[PDB]
Amino acid sequence: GWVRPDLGELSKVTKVKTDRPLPENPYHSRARPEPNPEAEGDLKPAKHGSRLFFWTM
Amino acid sequence: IARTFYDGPEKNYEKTMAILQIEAEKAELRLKELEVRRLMRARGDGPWYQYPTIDKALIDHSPKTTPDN
Ligand SMILES: CCCCCCCCCCCCCCCCC[C@@H](O)O[C@H](CO[C@H](O)CCCCCCCCCCCCCCC)COP(=O)(O)OCC[N+](C)(C)C
Repeated sequence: GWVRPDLGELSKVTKVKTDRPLPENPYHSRARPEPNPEAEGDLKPAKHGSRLFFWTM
Repeated sequence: IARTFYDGPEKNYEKTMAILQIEAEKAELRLKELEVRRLMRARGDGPWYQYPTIDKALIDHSPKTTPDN
């Protein structure tokens, strides 16, 4: 009672039911380094302008 | 002459106080900024001196024709 698969069937992506638990860290990754903190707050004009040698703005 | 062309000493005195405060604040701010730049360039933890790395959004996380990547 064997029926030969038709053209295009053996190349389907199929689903598999398994009891094997999904591996958690298959890459064996280390802990990622912490990012830099972030930008926050309201923008206030620079104190005493640019402060280039003699410029007051 | 003093009534027509000049003012009292208190005006110049307190204008000098204001000028001195502005200048001293600018001086300490300049020194602090130099120190902050030194630390940000040495450590790389600050917003400044950020050198580009590769965007992780370019990686393709799809099955790669062999099981071991
Ligand atoms: C009584 C007789 C014997 C004694 C004589 C006394 C001699 C005094 C006369 C000499 C004149 C003084 C020289 C002017 C230097 C002063 C310049 C400046 O400091 O004055 C300004 C004031 O302006 C003045 O008007 C000075 C103008 C003087 C210009 C001289 C021009 C004379 C030329 C003569 C031409 C005559 C006709 C020509 C025919 C062809 C100050 O600005 P200001 O923002 O207030 O400051 C705030 C001070 N407050 C609060 C008191 C107001």
